[PDB]
Amino acid sequence: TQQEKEFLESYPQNCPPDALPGTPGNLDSAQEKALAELRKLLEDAGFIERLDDSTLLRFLRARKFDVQLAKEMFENCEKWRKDYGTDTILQDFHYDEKPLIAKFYPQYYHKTDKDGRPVYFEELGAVNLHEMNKVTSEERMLKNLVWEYESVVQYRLPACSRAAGHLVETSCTIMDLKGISISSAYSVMSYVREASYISQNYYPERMGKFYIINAPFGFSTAFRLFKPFLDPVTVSKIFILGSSYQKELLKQIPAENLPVKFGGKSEVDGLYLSDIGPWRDPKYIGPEGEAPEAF
Ligand SMILES: C[C@@H]1OC(=O)[C@H]2C[C@H]3CCCC[C@H]3[C@H](/C=C/[C@H]3CCC[C@H](C)N3C)[C@@H]12
Repeated sequence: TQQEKEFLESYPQNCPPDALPGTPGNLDSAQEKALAELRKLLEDAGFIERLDDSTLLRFLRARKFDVQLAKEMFENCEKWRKDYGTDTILQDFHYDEKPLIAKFYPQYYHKTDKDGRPVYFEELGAVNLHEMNKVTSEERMLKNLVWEYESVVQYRLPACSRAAGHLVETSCTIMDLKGISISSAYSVMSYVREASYISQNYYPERMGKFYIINAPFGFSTAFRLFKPFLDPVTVSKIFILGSSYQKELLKQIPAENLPVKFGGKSEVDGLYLSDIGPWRDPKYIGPEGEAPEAF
């Protein structure tokens, strides 16, 4: 508890006043009641860690401030952390195949958006699950997903909060669909389903913006039709862009931070194996120390 309090005291803990309702620093009276109620229930259930305001408010927002439902969601997450070995994944799991997977499925963080969010990139055009599964498995790619989430939560986001001057809880996602077929997209359905189960249930409220660029015609048409089924708050985070996406990305990410290939000015001597951002700058690294490197 003491080292956790020392960790949280070392970076800004209030969201900007523009932020969504139910976020740290932006609670109304019923939300502040539910937060104290959830904390009391989880302390009685024997939990010690991850009972800070920002964590509990993420589970609350994910369950619309239904305290019993947020309590169940938190407990399921803690049970999964125990069963999956999440608390030691950065020490146990070694993604030695990363340079090989990068040839088929680049996944990488690079710098920050104008709101201070770390920017996560994925490129889908070269995906070949059968070829990838000669050097990895779906189980190991999901292990890498959790490895990256733990690096995000424990190292990237605190440093990003220091660089921004306010709490940063979320990432800006850019997914490049250039070159993918509907058949290849179908082949990664299992991975998308399993990874999204982990995101939703164990990392709630960690997605800040979600850009899909180079969207094919059928895909963007389907999304625009299906959109009413989404939460309007969720809809406001998602941007489905075609071939001309550079001006829209540059509204959200400083040109200095956006990679050249996507319309920006940022260069890397390469990019697919890099992890460049404020969490690599000693000015913004706190008592947690520097993020580990997958490579
Ligand atoms: C949706 C998530 O919300 C965010 O803001 C990103 C956080 C980041 C944390 C580190 C692990 C991956 C990656 C996440 C997931 C990206 C998904 C999108 C669907 C295709 C594939 C499953 N990738 C991993 C997205």
